[PDB]
Amino acid sequence: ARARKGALVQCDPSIKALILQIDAKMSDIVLEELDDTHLLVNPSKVEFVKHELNRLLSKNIYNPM
Amino acid sequence: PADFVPDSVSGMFRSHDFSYLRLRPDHASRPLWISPSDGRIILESFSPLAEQAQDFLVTIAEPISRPSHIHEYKITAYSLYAAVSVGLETDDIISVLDRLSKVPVAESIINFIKGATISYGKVKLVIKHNRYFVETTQADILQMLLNDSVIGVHSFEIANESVEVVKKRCQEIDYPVLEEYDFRNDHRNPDLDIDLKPSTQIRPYQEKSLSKMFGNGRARSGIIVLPCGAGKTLVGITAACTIKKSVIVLCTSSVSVMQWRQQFLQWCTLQPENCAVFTSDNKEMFQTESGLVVSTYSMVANTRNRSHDSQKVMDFLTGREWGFIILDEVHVVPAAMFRRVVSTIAAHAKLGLTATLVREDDKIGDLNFLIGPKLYEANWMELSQKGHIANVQCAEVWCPMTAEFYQEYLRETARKRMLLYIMNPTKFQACQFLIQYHERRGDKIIVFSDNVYALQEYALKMGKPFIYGSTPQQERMNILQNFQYNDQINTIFLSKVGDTSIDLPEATCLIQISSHYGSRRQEAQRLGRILRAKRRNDEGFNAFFYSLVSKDTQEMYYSTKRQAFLVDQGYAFKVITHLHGMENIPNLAYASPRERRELLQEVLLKNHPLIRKMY
Repeated sequence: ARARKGALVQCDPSIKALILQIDAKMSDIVLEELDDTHLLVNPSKVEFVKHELNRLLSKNIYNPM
Repeated sequence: PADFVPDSVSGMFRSHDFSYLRLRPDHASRPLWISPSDGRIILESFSPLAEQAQDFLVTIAEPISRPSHIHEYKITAYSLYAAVSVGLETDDIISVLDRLSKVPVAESIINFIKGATISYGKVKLVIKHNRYFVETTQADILQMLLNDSVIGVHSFEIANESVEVVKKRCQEIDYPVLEEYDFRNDHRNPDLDIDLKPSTQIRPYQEKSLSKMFGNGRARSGIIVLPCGAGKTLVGITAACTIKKSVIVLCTSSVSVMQWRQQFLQWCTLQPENCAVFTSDNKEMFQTESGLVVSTYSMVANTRNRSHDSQKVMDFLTGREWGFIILDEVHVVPAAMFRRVVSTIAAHAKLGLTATLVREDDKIGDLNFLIGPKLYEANWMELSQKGHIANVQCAEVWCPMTAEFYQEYLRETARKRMLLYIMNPTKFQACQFLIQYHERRGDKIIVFSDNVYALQEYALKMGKPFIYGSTPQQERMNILQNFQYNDQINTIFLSKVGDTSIDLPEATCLIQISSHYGSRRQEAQRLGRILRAKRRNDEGFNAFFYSLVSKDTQEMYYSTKRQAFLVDQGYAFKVITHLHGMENIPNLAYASPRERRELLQEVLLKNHPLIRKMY
């Protein structure tokens, strides 16, 4: 019955697997894992996670010049 | 500009605001919009007087894109070179463009027309007794070339190997080289009595391509691209019958050489005694004064120590002045020593026939220097809507990667990642469901995957034959004959063997499991193996092309890169992220989590005549 300051996020298992390597790279990203689709990202970095997620998925997108 | 006041909405245009061009009062009949920035031409097909402008643009410009309504053409130097060569004078082009355009023709575009059109036909490359001579009608053009002097009415002999350097250097200068064969007035080379059989009919687009090639009465060296099954071989036969000189044909495979010999002896009145084949088994040449010889790029460009008979045949090819060369699959000509086949063979006219005129490197832009300007583009939608080729329904199935597979995908190197995103179980389920659905429809299906291990695993899991490099030739023939005739074998798994030139039965469905990175050529070659189906005469018939890709992987990037060429031809790849029948199919490959875990750990496990007897 304790309270923490975190944000629950919904994702497919691919994005779930992606953000655990962000935890392995930078320590203060995720606090603990809940399910195969729900994660608990610290709210002070969530947009930063967004700021890398489109950067992390940019390698999967072909951009013509 | 024309003192046009800049609006505040013109801020984000990087000097592309063409509003200073005053709109004509009679503009609505005129279907063109000329852009002064790059010579790009915008054509509206739906307006009247569109085709009477469409022929003009396909004569004077290169089409960037041809969608349904608005077509986009490019005015380039090489298109103008072919425009003036077929008899269009400089003032006629400017007058017609002025008459057929809404916006006025800008002075920069007009000056580009004058600059590219003039100083053409000055320098010419002629061949006299197997020796290359560059010739100019004006004297001082010889004296202005002092940089790339490879000298060994006004003409000087150049070396045979240095002809490409001369063509590049003269293209850099404002004097492009004219490469036209006046076969009507050429009498040193002995003629051939080769002519098409009267029973052979030629389609109008082939006639248009050959009219681009033989417009002025002289054979012009260049490139013709047609879809697979649209009859590029027949275009080669007709070009040989038009020139009526000695013909040398280069191919990529020995089976292609056999097919070209068969097509020559069938469509045209050429005796087999005038036909010669330069392959490993057959090396006998024709004994007549003129004829046809067909061979492969590899044997002609073999730098290794070739046999004595092959050396004698190569000496015969080099010492004979050929009137015509047909380079099939000209996209492999820009290779290292496949480039040299135009130097080792003295040929007056060079026609490069292809279907996939793209390479991932820039050397595909060197074929104008090697063979000649891009003579004809086939409109693949125009041929599909007339039933000449199949109406393919291109699609891209998004297969999501599972949780345990995607974790291993990120903690791995790229070479193992390549194997790992192919073998995701959702791609197995999607391929199995598509195979079952299109087999119930009664379709001949080819499943392409460049990974040999993935090909074998998919075929063993789904109980279908597989063909790859190490398969014996007789087994390949037996499997293909069962695919063509036996109704219990409607699906064949093919590796990169099927991508290159091998004979295949007609198929209407293709499933691309894997691919060789971002190869657009391989993608279009795979699409070309379902474009010549027999059922094209059937109303409502459509072929199918599936590119099964793993979601959120680098396979998406390479898949988009491969599809970048086909969207230029006009094909639209509709994404399929859901298949109706996933949950209700009887057997799902790797449905249970333990089976998926076993598959994952299997994929991870992949990576003195007397003393002679005593010895």
